[PDB]
Amino acid sequence: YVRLRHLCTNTWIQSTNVPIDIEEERPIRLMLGTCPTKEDKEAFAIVSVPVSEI
Repeated sequence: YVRLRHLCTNTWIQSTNVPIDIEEERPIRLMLGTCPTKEDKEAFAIVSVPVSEI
């Protein structure tokens, strides 16, 4: 797990439920918002991609 903080703003990267694909009937992408607080609830971990995939 890891918490991403914008070094240029010192703001947490929170998982915002804002639907970016408003125009689409069934949006698939949810915008990631700026959380001023250090809410560790959002857990953005890193998973190794397959070498063949790369």
